[PDB]
Amino acid sequence: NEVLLVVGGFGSQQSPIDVVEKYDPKTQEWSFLPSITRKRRYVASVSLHDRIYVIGGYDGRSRLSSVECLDYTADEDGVWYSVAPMNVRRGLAGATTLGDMIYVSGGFDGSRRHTSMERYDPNIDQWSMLGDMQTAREGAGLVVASGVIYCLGGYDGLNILNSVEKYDPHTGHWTNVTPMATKRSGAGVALLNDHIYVVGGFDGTAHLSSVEAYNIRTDSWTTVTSMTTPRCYVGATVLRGRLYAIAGYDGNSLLSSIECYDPIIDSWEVVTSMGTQRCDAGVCVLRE
Amino acid sequence: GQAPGAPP
Ligand code: NA
Repeated sequence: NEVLLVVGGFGSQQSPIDVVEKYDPKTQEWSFLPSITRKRRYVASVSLHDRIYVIGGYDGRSRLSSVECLDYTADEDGVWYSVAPMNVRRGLAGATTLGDMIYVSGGFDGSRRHTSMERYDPNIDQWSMLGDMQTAREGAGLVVASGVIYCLGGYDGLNILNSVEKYDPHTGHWTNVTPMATKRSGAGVALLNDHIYVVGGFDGTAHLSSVEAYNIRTDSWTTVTSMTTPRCYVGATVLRGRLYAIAGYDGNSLLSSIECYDPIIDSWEVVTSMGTQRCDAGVCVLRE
Repeated sequence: GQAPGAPP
């Protein structure tokens, strides 16, 4: 029983917000959870051992290294609490989980984009650094597939990137894989059926509706059916076999909708319009 | 909000 979590981001009020929402795809019901303690946009989120983590971001003054955590208990009325902060302030980082641990890569501290990635273990409540990527990247999503971590595209502060990097646990080093066809920053990323889908983003002149999928077994990219609207700073997650693109910015308006890519139909369906309007929010999946 | 393609 998997539901979708959407946290923080940039709201219609034209500032960072603290709204936490849950979307249940079966019933299509939305509900609010407890708001996070600091308003944060350009923010990342992951779920791990039935706890929600809100990571870094930008409160309208500073890029943040702080981290908030919510125990997703069954008795409701919970409280966010602060946990160990990252080693480095990161707005527009990519985050994922592998095993008992959060991994967070790239981002922006207000001065530089990061090559560094770091990981968190909730049993010791501490962050530690890992290998540096070859290119510093913000707006680059992070996906783990078959024990290998991928950091896709982004923005190095000069160019939007089509390059993709993979992290080899045998070596602790990053190397390049085949790049995407389009350069994208702020695209949504997610793993579905051994493919890494990249949805939307911005290519340096246009907000993108396009989608490509990386076949990990053949190190090759193909074009996937386009989304119903362009979406930049869009989160993407997978849930019972389908891919969801969550809100975002279409180049003109903040979106309140979620469209779902069903590979059975190989096309996108808008499935809800009733979320908060926002972009660069954190998204993750919870079981209940 | 000076991120490439982000809202003003
Ligand atoms: Na508030």
